[PDB]
Amino acid sequence: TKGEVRGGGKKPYKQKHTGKARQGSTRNPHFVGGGIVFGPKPNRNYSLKLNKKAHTAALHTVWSEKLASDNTHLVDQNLFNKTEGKTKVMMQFLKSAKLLDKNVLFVVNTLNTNLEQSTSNIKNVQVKHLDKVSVRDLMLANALLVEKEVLKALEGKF
Amino acid sequence: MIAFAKQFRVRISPQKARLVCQLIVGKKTADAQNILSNTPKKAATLIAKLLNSAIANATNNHGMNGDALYVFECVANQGPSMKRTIPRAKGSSNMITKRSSNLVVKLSDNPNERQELIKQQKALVKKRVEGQQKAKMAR
Amino acid sequence: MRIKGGKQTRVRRKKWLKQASGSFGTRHASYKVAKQTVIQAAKYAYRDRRNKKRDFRSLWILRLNAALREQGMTYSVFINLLKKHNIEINRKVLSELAIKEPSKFNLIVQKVKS
Amino acid sequence: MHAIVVCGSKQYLVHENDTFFVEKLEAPVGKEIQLDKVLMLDEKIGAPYLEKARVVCVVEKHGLQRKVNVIKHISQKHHLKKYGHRQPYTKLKVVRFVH
Amino acid sequence: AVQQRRSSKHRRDKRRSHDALTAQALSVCQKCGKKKLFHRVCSCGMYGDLRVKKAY
Amino acid sequence: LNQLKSVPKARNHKTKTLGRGHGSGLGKTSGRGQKGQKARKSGLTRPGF
Amino acid sequence: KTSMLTKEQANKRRQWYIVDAAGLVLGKLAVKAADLIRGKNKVDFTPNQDCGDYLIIINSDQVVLTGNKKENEFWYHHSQYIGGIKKVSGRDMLKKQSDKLVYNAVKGMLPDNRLSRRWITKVHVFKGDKHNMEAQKPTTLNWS
RNA sequence: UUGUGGUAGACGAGCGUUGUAUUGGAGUUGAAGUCAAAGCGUGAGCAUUGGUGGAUCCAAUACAAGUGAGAAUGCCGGCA
RNA sequence: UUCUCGCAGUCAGACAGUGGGGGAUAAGCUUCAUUGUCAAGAGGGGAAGAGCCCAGAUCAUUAAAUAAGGUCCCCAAAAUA
RNA sequence: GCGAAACAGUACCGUGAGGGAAAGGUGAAAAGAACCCAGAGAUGGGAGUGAAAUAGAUUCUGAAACCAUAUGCCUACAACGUGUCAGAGCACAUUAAUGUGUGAUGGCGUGCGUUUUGAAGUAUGAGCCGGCGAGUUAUGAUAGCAAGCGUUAGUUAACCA
Repeated sequence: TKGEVRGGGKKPYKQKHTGKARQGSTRNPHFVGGGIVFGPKPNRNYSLKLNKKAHTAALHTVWSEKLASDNTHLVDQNLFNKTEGKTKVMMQFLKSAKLLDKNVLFVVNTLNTNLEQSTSNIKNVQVKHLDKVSVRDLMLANALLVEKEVLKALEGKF
Repeated sequence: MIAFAKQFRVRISPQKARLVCQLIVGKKTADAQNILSNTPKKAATLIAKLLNSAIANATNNHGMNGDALYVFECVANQGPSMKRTIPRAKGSSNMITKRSSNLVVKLSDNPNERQELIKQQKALVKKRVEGQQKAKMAR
Repeated sequence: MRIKGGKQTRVRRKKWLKQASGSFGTRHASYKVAKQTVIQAAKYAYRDRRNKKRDFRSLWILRLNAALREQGMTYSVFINLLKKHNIEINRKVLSELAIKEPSKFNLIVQKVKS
Repeated sequence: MHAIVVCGSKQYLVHENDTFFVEKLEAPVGKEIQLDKVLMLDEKIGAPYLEKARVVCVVEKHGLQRKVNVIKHISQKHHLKKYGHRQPYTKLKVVRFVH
Repeated sequence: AVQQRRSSKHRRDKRRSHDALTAQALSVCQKCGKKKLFHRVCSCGMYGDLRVKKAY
Repeated sequence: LNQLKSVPKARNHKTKTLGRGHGSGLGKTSGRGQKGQKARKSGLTRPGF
Repeated sequence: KTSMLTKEQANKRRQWYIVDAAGLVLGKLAVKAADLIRGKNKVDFTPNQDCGDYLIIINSDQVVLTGNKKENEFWYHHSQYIGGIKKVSGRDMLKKQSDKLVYNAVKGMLPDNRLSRRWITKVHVFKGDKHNMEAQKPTTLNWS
C-alpha cells in the first residue's frame, strides 16, 4: 500500500513556484513504482458457510443422481482379488473398459493396496478413498463406480 | 533501383540535411557531384563521395548498367540524440541536446518505381480479396 | 494476480478513435481532438436528420414560387387556388420538376384554376 | 409513361422500368403488386385518387440503411450514450404498368 | 513574450519552405574539364590569364 | 451442474462501485455530488454528528 | 425515400441584356438587378453552376433624388486612420459616380459569398452610353 | 394507452479484460502479437481475409478482481 | 396526491411578471409572497438576444397543414382596396 | 515481482543523518557475414553461410506517437473550429455494398471537463500517444433479495479427524 513501501519519500520540490503536480511524497497511487492504496492482503476470507442439514441434503441428492449416471455398476472384493499391483492389468482393464474418455474414480473403502500402487500411467486412471469425497468431484468425474457393501453405510449419513 | 546506403546515427542537425537532400533529389551523377563539391557546407562533399561509392557498388557488385541512375531519395529523418544538462543564469539550468539523423539514399534508373510499388499493392489487394472471396464461397 | 491491460486498452482506444479521419492537418492522430471531430460530426448528422426536411421544403417552396412568378402568379394565391378547389395530389419538388416535362406543368397551369 | 404514385410516406414519378428507392413497408421481394395510391395518369389528374390505370411493380431488393448511431449527450458534459438505429430501405421498379 | 499555444507544422513550413535554396552562377571551362562557378578559377589550374593556380 | 452448463439459480444482486463509468454513470458524480463536506475524504462519519 | 435532387451542371448558356430606365428610386432597381444576376427567374435553377445573368446598363446617372433626401443622403466608408471616414453627398453622387451606388445596393441585398462578389463582377453598369457588350445583342428588359 | 425533454438522482438487464474450474476444438499445410480494407449486429462486440510475423491458442458455461481509462497543472517512455 | 421501506441530490440559484420593502421608489442591487421558465429541457425568430411566442422535441423520410411571428431583396414568405 | 534478474543500493546525489533509477530475449546451430566493390576506415554493398539476413549481431513481436515523401483530387481575391447537408470535377469497380475514394462551389454551423443561475472565455488545465492510475480488505449490525429449515428449527465453539 502507500505506507508499506521501502524507500524514503518526501517533497522533491517546492509547493509554490512549481506549476507541476503537487505531491507531499515521491510515491503516490498514480505511480508505476509503487504506492497503490487498494490491493489484496493475505487474509481475504472468501468464506462460504454450508449447513450440516444442507450438506447432508447435497450428499444425498448427488448420490441419488449419480445412481442414474453412466457408471453405476457395483464393485466388491472380487476385482481386488483378481488385480495385481501391476499397471499392466490396469491398462488391460482400460482396454476392456471402453471408457477412456471418462475420468472414472476408483472410489473404494477397503483400500486394496494394488489400486494405490497402480493407477497412474494413463490420462484416465485415478483412485481415491470413499469416506473423504466432495460432491463437486463426485459429480465432476463424469463417471465413477460405487461399492456394494456401503449401501447402508451411505444411507446412515444420508 | 540499386546503390542504396542506410546510415543510422549520423550525428548532425536534421534541421538542414533533409532540406538539402530534397533539393538534390532528381539529378544525375556529375551535375550533382560538382554542385555538392561547390558548397560551403560540411556534408555535401561526403554525400557526393558516398554516391560515388554506391554507384561503384551498383555497377560492380550487382552488375548494374549505371547509364540512367539518378538521385531517387535523400532524407534526414529522426535520429537518436544525446541530451544532457547545461548551466544557466540565476542558478538555473537547461538541457543541451546534440542531435543526429538517419541518413538513407536510394537511386533509380528509370523515372518509374513510383508506380511499381502501386502495381505491387494492386497485386497484394487482389490476392487479399481473392482470399476473401474464396472465404465467401465457404459461407 | 496482475490483470493484463496493455494490448486490450490499445484495441479499445483504436476502436474508439477510428471514427475520426479526413480532417485538416492532424485532428485524427490524437484522442481528445479526435473526440472533438467525432462529436461534431455526430451533432451535424443529428441536426441534418432533424431539419433537412424543412430546409429542402423551404428550398422547394422558394424555387416553385420563382417559377410561379415566372408564369405570373404568387405562391400565396397558387396555394389558395390549390386548397379551396382543384383537389390535386402532388408535392412541391415534383411540382417544380414537372416544368422540365414538356407541357406537363402547363397542364397543371390550366387545371389549377379554381 | 409517367405517373406519380404514393407508397410509404413519399411520392415518386414512375416511367418504364423506373428503378428507385422507397421506404420499407414489410413486403416481400419480387412480388408483382398493383398500387392504387397513384396519380398523374398520362397527363390526367384525379381528386378521388384516379384509378383503372394500374401500375404493377416488382421489388428490386430490400436492405438496411446506414447505421444511425445517435450519441445523445449534453455539452460541457460527457454524457456519451450510443445506440445504432437502422431504417430499412426498399429498392423497387415497375414491371409494365398495364393500364 | 510568448503566446498560449503552439506553432504547428504548417506555420513552420510557411517559414521553412521560403528558406529554400536557390540556383548559382556557372562557368564552363574553355580549356579543360572540372566545370566551375562563374568568375571563379577552375579546379584544374589552366585559367584564362594563365594557370594562375593548380588542380588540387 | 458442470463446468460447461452451470445455469444460474438467480442469486446475484447489483454491485455499486462509485469510481467507474461515464455512460454508465458513477463518474465524477460517484453518487454523492461535489461540494462542501461531500467533496472531500469525509466519509465514515460518526452517526452521532 | 429521398428524391435525390441533382443540380443541372456543366452548361454555359446566358443571354445578353440591357436596360435604360434611370430616374426611379434606388431600391426597386437594385432588388430587380439582384434578382436578375442571382437567378431568381429560372424554372431550372442551379446555385453552384451558371445561373446569374449578364446585364449591361446604359445611362444610369439620370436618376433624380426624391423626397427630402436632397441634403440628407450620405454614406460611410472609413479607412483605417484617424478620422478616415468619407462622407460623400447624395445630391452630388447623382451627377458623379452612380453605378457604384447600385453596386453597393445590390451587394447589400445579396447573400455574402464568393458567388455574391462574382455576381457583382457579372454586372456592367456605367454612367455613360458607350460600352462594349452592346455589340453582343443585349435583350432589352426592365425590372427582372 | 401512457408513451421515450431530462441533470444529478433511483430502478433493471447484458457485453467485455485476463486468469481459474472445465467438458470441447485449433497450431511450421502456422498459434499469437502487428497493422489495411467497398461486412455483421440493438449496445457494450463478432469480425472476414491478407500480409510482417513465428509455437502456442479459440468458442461456451460458472467464479475472482489491481475488471473496462479524458482530464487529478495525474507518474512516465518516445516525440514535436 | 394516503400509508411502510431506502438509495439518493438538494438550504450558495438565477431569471421573466405581479403585489411589495429598503433604494432616486436607479440598479446586470438585496430580501418576501406570488404565476412560470432555465435550472433538471431544445428549435425557429427577435441583429447575436436563458427564463420572450409557439413551448414540450424515440428514431428515419428530399411527406400534409398549421401556432407565434414574417411576406420589396437578402433571411424564406403578399397581394388587393 | 524484494529499491535491488539485467555486476544494485551499483553508478550517482549529500560532509551527515538521508536519497537513488534503468538496464532478458541472434539464429535448432556463429554455420558471426570468408572473397570482392568505393573509401582512410568506420561504413554500406554484393559474395557466401544459413530455413531466411523482417534471421547479420541497438539480431523475441516490432505497433502507436513522431519524422518525411509522391502517386488520383483540387487549391495562390484570400475573410474560414475550415466541416455538415447538397454537389460539380478527377481516379478506380468492391468485405456487391442505397459503388468506392478525392472533392468547383453553395443553405447551415464560437472544442473540451470543472464549480458553475451562466464560460467559446478575457477563469480553469491539458500537444501527442505507450504503459499506468481512484470507492477498497476484514470485522459487526440493519434492510432488500435468493435458498434451506420446521413445528427447539439451526449453527457449532474449543479441539480432533
